[PDB]
Amino acid sequence: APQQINDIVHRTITPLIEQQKIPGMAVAVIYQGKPYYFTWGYADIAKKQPVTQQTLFELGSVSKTFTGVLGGDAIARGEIKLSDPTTKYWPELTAKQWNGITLLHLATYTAGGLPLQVPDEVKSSSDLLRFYQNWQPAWAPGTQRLYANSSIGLFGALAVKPSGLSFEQAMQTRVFQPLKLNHTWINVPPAEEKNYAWGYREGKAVHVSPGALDAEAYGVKSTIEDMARWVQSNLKPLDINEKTLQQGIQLAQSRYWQTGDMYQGLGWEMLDWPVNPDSIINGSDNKIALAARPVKAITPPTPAVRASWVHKTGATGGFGSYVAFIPEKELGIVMLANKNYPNPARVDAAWQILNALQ
Ligand SMILES: O=C(O)c1sccc1S(=O)(=O)NC1CC1
Ligand SMILES: O=C(O)c1sccc1S(=O)(=O)NC1CC1
Ligand SMILES: O=C(O)c1sccc1S(=O)(=O)NC1CC1
Ligand SMILES: O=C(O)c1sccc1S(=O)(=O)NC1CC1
Ligand SMILES: O=C(O)c1sccc1S(=O)(=O)NC1CC1
Repeated sequence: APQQINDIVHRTITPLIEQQKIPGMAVAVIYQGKPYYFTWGYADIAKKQPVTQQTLFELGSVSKTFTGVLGGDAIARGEIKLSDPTTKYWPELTAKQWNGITLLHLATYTAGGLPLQVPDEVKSSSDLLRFYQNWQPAWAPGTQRLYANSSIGLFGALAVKPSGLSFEQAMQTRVFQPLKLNHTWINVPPAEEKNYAWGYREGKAVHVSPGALDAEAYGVKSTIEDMARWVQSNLKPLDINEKTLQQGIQLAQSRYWQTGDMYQGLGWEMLDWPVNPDSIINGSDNKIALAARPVKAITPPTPAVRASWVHKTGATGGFGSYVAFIPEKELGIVMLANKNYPNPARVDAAWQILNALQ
């Protein structure tokens, strides 16, 4: 590998792993469009299994980037429109507070205060209906952003309804398969169990628990190789042969709302490049990332901007992941760890690496 990449990655990640007591980690750097891979530590401490380029990690909320792109693909197919009222796809949703809440609002967390999680009590389809029918918004639609699995999770479920496919079938056949992400899963199959890392939370081995809208909001597992390929595909969508998927990638990086220096895409979030590193690092802290923030509508949305820092953090109980890229520089990074360690540490390391290579 190029020594500059070797050196910047090792000198950044080694101390991170030590300081954060991360059991296992995989990193990919995409540099002038080519991936370079690095691994450390253990996928399974008890069984002494090392992290490899084939190890599966829980992506947590990085999954939202796949949901956003799948939704974009459905727009490009003419199956849905972001301007469609939510009720068009869920006619049983008759409660008056849904008037004016569109698929755009669901996808971008701007519906007016849908909650961070779907309640664990929701264990059926009728339960889910009751939950959304009874939810009372704090704010008018399109006025404030509040990061929420119940928001983008419902968007994902509704976006695939016209296709007739389950969310998992749609994702597999329309996103994973065309991009040759052959080791990326919503449900880990028995064939891949030997590669599925344990997550570690307070030293205990854990995997993500089932929940309503899990697939749509936080449910994807993938390897460092497939995630490198996901980054390549989002860096350079015009190289994708399937037209609707190329278009879906473009739509997911369009800029729909602004708060501070950040622009909200579908799943992806973006800042102008060059970025103030303090903006992305401090901004990634959940104390900020999960706050209720007033948004400026971008009317109409700005198509995907090349000179952007495009990124997404994600976690589950036992895993912590980060992906960032800069289309203008053909540069990107994926960091997958089997411990949920603080977001700002991820973004600081990612910026130190990409800044050195830019
Ligand atoms: O992370 C921790 O708190 C702890 S505490 C005990 C084990 C672990 S761990 O195995 O998950 N961490 C890795 C460095 C050894
Ligand atoms: O610009 C606006 O009108 C609005 S209105 C609500 C948010 C914003 S903003 O965050 O993009 N601008 C803030 C930093 C000054
Ligand atoms: O990108 C957008 O937001 C939009 S929204 C309408 C068209 C476009 S685009 O043509 O510039 N690029 C992708 C959709 C086909
Ligand atoms: O993924 C994330 O970063 C975030 S940030 C806020 C919620 C979530 S999540 O619910 O999907 N995962 C939780 C266990 C850490
Ligand atoms: O199981 C996990 O790791 C995840 S990942 C996202 C939520 C959960 S959960 O089931 O604990 N729900 C709690 C965080 C609010």
